[PDB]
Amino acid sequence: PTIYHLRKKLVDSTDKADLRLIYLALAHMIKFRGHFLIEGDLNPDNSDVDKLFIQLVQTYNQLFE
DNA sequence: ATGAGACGCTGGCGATTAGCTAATCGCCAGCGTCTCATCTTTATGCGCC
Repeated sequence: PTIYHLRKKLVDSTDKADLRLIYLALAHMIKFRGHFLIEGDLNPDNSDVDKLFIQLVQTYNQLFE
């Protein structure tokens, strides 16, 4: 129904899909790339505020007694 | 040694037939961001030919 279904499908599955669909996904990504405001790369960690915030509190507690 | 010259309802209707700018007012107008640097310039504050 959307392009993101094909996106998620091609991202997860490692099966040989049609070349036109692969082209559509890649060209759609290029046509709407995103901002370059954040330097480096954000590898998908916990992806939740809770876990990383707990880690933050852990670092703050071990840093300052 | 005879046989030409002298020429109409229109105007006033209807009724087709055909064709055209203009005056009044309302609507409604591509726009969204960020980064980066870059220079200026201003308010105040300090010096005598």
